[PDB]
Amino acid sequence: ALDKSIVVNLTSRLFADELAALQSKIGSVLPLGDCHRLQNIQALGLGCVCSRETSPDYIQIMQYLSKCTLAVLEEVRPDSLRLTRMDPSDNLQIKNVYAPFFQWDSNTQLAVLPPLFSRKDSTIVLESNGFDIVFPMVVPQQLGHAILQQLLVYHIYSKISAGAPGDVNMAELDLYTTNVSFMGRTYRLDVDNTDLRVLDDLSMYLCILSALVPRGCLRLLTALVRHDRHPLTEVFEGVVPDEVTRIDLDQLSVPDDITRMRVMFSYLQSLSSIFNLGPRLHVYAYSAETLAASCWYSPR
Amino acid sequence: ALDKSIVVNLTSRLFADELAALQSKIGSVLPLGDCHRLQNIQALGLGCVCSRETSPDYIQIMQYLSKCTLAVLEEVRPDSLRLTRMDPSDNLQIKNVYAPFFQWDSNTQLAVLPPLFSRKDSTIVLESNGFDIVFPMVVPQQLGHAILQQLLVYHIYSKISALDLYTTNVSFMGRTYRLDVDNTDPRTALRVLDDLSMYLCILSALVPRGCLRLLTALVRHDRHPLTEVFEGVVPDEVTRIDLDQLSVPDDITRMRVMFSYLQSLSSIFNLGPRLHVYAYSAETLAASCWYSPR
Amino acid sequence: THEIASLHTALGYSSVIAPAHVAAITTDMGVHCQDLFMIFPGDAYQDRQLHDYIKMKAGGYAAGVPRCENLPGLSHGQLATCEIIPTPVTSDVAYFQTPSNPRGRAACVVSCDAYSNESAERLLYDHSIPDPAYECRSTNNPWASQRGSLGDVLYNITFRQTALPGMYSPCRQFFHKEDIMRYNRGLYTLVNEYSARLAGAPATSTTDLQYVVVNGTDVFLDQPCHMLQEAYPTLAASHRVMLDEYMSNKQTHAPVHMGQYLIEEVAPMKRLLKLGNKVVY
Amino acid sequence: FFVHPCRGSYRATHRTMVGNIPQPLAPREFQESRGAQFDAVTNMTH
Amino acid sequence: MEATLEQRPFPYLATEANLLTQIKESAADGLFKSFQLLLGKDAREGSVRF
Amino acid sequence: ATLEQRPFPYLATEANLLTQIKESAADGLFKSFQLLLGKDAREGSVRF
Amino acid sequence: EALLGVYTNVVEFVKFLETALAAACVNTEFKDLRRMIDGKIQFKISMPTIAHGDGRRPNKQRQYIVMKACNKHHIGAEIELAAADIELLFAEKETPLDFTEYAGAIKTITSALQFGMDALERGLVDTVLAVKLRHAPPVFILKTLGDPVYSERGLKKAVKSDMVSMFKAHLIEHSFFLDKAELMTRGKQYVLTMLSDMLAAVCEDTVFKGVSTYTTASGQQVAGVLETTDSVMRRLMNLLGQVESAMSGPAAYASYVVRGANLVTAVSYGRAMRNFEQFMARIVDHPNALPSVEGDKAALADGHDEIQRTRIAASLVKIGDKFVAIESLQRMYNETQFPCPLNRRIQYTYFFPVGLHLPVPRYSTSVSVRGVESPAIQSTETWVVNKNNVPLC
Amino acid sequence: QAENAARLGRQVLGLLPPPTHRVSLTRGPEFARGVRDLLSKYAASTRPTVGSLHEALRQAPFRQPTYGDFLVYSQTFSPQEPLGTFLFSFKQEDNGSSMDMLLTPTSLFMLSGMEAAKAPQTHKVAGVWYGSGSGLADFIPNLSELMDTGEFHTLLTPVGPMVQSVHSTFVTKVTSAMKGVGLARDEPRAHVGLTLPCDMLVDLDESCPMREPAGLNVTIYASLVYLRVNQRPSMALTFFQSGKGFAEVVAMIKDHFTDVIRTKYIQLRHELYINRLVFGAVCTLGTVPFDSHPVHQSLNSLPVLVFANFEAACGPWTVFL
Repeated sequence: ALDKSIVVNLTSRLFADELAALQSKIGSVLPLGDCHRLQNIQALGLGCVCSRETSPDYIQIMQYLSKCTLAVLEEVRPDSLRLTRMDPSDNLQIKNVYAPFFQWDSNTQLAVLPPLFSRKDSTIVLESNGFDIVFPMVVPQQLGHAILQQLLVYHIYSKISAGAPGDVNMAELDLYTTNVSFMGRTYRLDVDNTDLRVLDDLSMYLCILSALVPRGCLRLLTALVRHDRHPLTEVFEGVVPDEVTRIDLDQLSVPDDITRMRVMFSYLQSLSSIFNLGPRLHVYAYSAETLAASCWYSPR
Repeated sequence: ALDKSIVVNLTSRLFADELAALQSKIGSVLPLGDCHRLQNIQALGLGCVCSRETSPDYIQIMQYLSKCTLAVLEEVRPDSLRLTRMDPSDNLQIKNVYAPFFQWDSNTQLAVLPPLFSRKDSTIVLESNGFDIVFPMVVPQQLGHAILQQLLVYHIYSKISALDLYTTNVSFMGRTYRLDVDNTDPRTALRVLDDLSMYLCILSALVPRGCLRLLTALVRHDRHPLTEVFEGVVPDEVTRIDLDQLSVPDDITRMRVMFSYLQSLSSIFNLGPRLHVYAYSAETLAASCWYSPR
Repeated sequence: THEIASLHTALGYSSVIAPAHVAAITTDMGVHCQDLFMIFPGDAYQDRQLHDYIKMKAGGYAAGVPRCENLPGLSHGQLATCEIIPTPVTSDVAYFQTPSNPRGRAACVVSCDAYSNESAERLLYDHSIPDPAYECRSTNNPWASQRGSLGDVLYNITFRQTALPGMYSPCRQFFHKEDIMRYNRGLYTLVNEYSARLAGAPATSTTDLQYVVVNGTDVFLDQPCHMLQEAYPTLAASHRVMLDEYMSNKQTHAPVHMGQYLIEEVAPMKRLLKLGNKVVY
Repeated sequence: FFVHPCRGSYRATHRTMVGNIPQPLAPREFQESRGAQFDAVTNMTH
Repeated sequence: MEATLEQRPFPYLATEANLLTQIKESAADGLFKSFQLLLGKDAREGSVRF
Repeated sequence: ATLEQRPFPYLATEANLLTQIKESAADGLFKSFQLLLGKDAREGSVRF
Repeated sequence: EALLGVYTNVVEFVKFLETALAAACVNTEFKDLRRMIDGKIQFKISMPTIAHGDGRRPNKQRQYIVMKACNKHHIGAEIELAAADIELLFAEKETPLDFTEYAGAIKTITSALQFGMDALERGLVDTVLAVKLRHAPPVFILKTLGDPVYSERGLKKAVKSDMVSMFKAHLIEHSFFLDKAELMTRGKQYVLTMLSDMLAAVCEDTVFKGVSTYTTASGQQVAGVLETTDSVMRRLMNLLGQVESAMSGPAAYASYVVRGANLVTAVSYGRAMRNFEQFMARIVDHPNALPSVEGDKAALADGHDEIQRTRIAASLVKIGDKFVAIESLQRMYNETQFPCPLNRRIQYTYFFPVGLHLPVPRYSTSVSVRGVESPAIQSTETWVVNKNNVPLC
Repeated sequence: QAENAARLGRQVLGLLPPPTHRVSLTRGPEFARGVRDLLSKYAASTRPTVGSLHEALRQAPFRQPTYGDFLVYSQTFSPQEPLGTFLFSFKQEDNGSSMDMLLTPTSLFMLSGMEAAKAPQTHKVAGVWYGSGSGLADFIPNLSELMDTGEFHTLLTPVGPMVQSVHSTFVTKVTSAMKGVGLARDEPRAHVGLTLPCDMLVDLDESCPMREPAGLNVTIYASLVYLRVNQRPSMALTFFQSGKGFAEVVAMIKDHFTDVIRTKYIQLRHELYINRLVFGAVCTLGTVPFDSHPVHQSLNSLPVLVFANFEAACGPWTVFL
């Protein structure tokens, strides 16, 4: 009974060159900041948050996508784009036009991720309005939890080689990170090491955890001694390394240790969810020659 | 389609005293026990688990709050309370009269929490019927976490005492606040802390060595705005672990298990139900939002 | 959805099918042998240098239809596989002109008593009893018909169907004991199941090699070699010379010469043999 | 193959040379005709 | 629930065709499932009970 | 002698049958009964 | 530049009852087959015996009872309607371009609905033919089983062995019989004695043998249908003339409705008759009447007497005294790009030696071979002839 | 014969999605008259009849599942199933066009290799549907190695209950149900409920009481536990049933598998492999409504529960420990 359609108007007409690129992706998934049918251009991409003049971000995009409404292109007419609204648990169709091309299968779980690769792969610049629309990086969930991980390791050792040359080998680093194995297939990703500023915020966070966690878990074990101690915590004393358990906690005072334990957990829940929960959707049918996947959206 | 309305029969006429406070909070979210039209008043309050003579435990209260169905008030007649219901996945008007006031806008995020600031402000007692009614609090998730961050820290440093300005103050941009702890049962709030002892020392076992070497290169000279926690001095532990040489395929198998255990910490830092507001009016204090359990 | 119920009102058989006209021969009747390197990948010699040596002296799916990529194109059609059953040099040639089993013993279980597995196993294996074909010898080759023999070692494997396409074996039908004991029953239960059930692991159709059909949808074939339990001889000639005698004169042809022989084919289809421009039917 | 005592069981060795194949299964008129085939290939002189 | 044979005294109809050819053998080697022979003392209409 | 829920044309009686059914059927006054709650209390379907 | 013509197809609608395949079946329309559990047809075969006065022990009276059951079949189909097609089915009283936008959308949903019916009408002719192909054993098995002279004594161990030798001897000689007609000088009489032997082997003993169902012109009796491909139908129609090429048959199915007293026993009990009323008039209206085929025929042909007879275009043929209709079903299979089941593949196994010895008293029979005969030679290969008559080693 | 095609004119046009509510403004306030299903309180009379409330029963909500069409070898999917089993889709590599691998919970009992007494009932039943267990492990040669590093739970995507199985000799066609209540094929107007064996399912809300709130929701969870038995890796799959919310059940599961955790981590005081640290995972298989009684059944015996009004809502695998 309900009507859903999202029709965006423009101020100026499109060029003849920019029309052929959106005709190439006439099926896609765009995030879109508003739920109403009539709307201006400045929301339907990722140019509302991520831009060239601003510093590139990962986390503020991932905060934004789970807060945002998704939509699917239907027909590109100058100058009025016609998106279709995505509902909770609604069945619809996706064509997979994304650079670089990852192969989809049916019975896989699509996870919308932000784009962290090159500009010409991700965005299509609209010269008529001077505004950049950005297509997100639709990648299956097991790749998206693995294409993130090796590039986040490659970002760390790129920070070590720039500080000291002798610790990291480039041949050892490239061959083990830029080649990603999934579903029996291999994908050599574009490195873009020509100058990965997207992943600097995560590489700051996981390291600040990695020092405070072994200092943190020593104090949290010794403070919980009871006769009602949970009996699985006696087992995990064999898991912690022996060098961890030799910390003199007389060195850090109480007005320092309250500041650490609050910094300890506040990074954890802000980092746990941004790996976990975004707009993530299922696929139950797929055909490679038509490049069309029947999907349904699970909002979480 | 479907109906949602709960009219609460009540065995005594209310006084003009307690009818005045209920009329003030006409838009409010409170859970209730059973999913029926007719209902006793002894299911409406949150005070079946949070009473005066029993020491409340705010984790177990919050653990209670994700079980129940939630309801919104419509009218306060002098005999019967009348309430509407929240079901998945339904759009509904919501209005905040919640006394530790924060400001919302369109496209904000919300969550439901137990009263953690002033219980006597947030609970009105019914002298005529003898059963008091406890209102929960709705909080945006940034302060929704940050109160649960401080309450877990507080039970850590109350047990070591066997003072308050560092343990009972929740920090936020512009304001500082006080948590309400005088009589708290710590036993349900420590089983959560018992399971944090499980995850956190396993995270200390699989620490990537290149990421610790990144901090030995960073915090000594490269000073950043968000690394002021370490205050310019390296910890004594981090210098001990990076004696080994770095190798790439060791940390690849490590960072995947670093990744997968951070999936688990959502289960211990969960809020209750969530509320995705898509539109919020400013001068009218109403909103529109869709209820999502779990 | 449309629901249709069907019933058969006559007692006896009320419908009869028959082969009439051969359209074309699909499978090339050539010489290509089966390679056990490709059927049994696991087993290997101890020395890697000697096992890589023998592989130098001998040597997957694609859109649902399996293809072998070692051959770029084929000119004579679907390429037939050949087994090799080791045979003593003294086995008589008179076994080979008449249709029979590739093992030395006849294996027709239809003659045996219904629901008697021990009497039916006794026909296949026990050598206190001379053949149901021959009364003179017990077995033509004791390398194949004997109980633990190499025929029964290689080809009594029930097919296991890896994720790889897997390959068809002509000898597997004649040696597999459990697929022969399916025909131990009475006649009219075997006639009722002759057309209704497609039998155990036949070959594919319109492929490069003969693959075992792992996806039985709309493959129509029927094969009389399981029921009647015989295998039909073809043209054999131990020298080039005696194949010229079969096509110069068919009547006064000599079947056995001093060292060499010839087997005239006895098959349900009779092809036109044309070598040169002399035609012998 | 042969029978080995102890239940007994069947245990094996290997006919190394060709001539260890017994004479009902590889007779002597074959085996010296097979030797004349060796003689004609290598083109040896007697 | 499979369909079963029952010997109740139905009012049987008369067919023009004969059925008798190869019946004695087809009991021994089964042409068809679910049959029951009836010899001389027991080839009759059973007593109806309900 | 078997119980069955086929949609018979049940006949109506003058006399009531409701006196002590809750604790007579539960304590087994009579064998071979079946209780039907809610949406199961219906004359279901015919299938021959 | 301009268009010259826009041409489409009209799908050739062929239903089950127009084809001659329905001579091999009996069609009854049955309203609620969704409600049936099982079918049942119940035979009672009373066997007479010869009384002769040798040293025999004389046989008493024998009796057989045979139970048959239905076989359920399901057919699926598919229709995909467009999104905007269903959307603009409703709004109208717009501009005359929106009338012809509308009227071209009802043409889409009706042509999508003809496709749902055609794909179901082809499914009858498919699934009825798949019923026939499962209960059709070949000639070489059924010819030797169709004669009682081989099994008068019973199938002992020596009779079964004597029939297996005859399945083999009939499979080598008489197979591919229409391909052997070219090389035989006799020819057109060999096929006719082959194909009339296929006719005599089929059990003509049907329950409905007295029912009149199909006739020719002048009231002659159609008996059976032989079905070929197109390439075989060109052969058999040239060898024997299509003498009449039009038969009579019913225009519609036979109805069976569970109305009346069938409905009471169907609801109260779990069972239901077929033709309760005629079944009641045998028991209680007129008991103790022995069955007699002259007066019992109206209860067999339930409905199939007096269905409206219509002219059916066919192609008949004379075989012996029995008229046989000839079909070919490739037009219903090649237009849908599914392979025909009468096109069919047969696998053979080819047994073959290499590398033997020949024993000590060596011999010869050939007059003309000058070479190989020395005893020192040993053959290490055998020569095979291909499909394309190229010899290989 | 057009009477048979007139039935398709009724049943197709009667069974369509409800159209978008679009009324031109020149017609007036007629669009208020087109809103019927939002009306929820119907008038009752002194003696109401169906002729009074046929309009109240006409408005029904729009519920529809999404089916999954799977084409399976007939050796993995046993030819006889109780038609409501739960399914999983193992996926390793796209080798051919459409040949898919499906795992019933009795089929994944055989690939596991867990001992007899820990699931004493289905070990008899899953031993007769299958061989020794190597009839399925020939498809996955990596079952010794998928259990070591712990990649097996990342290769299962839970699908939902069966609806229909068309079985042939070599290939079985399997139609499952996602998103909700699957419509039954052979019995018309019926609804396929989800059947679990009584052995695998571990109920989670059970009290003397010695009081917990009622609700509308109770969610079935799947679990899959990496362990080692006889110094060989093996998995263990158990089910859970509780409407307590995800913050409690992860603590409720750890109390169930306490002894299993204790026996394993004794072994890694001596050798610590980082691949061995991952222990288990938890999926959400979809909600059951409140106060539905799981009806016990018996098949050959095999006691099998059944959940009416089951709707399937699949989630990911989250690694608990």
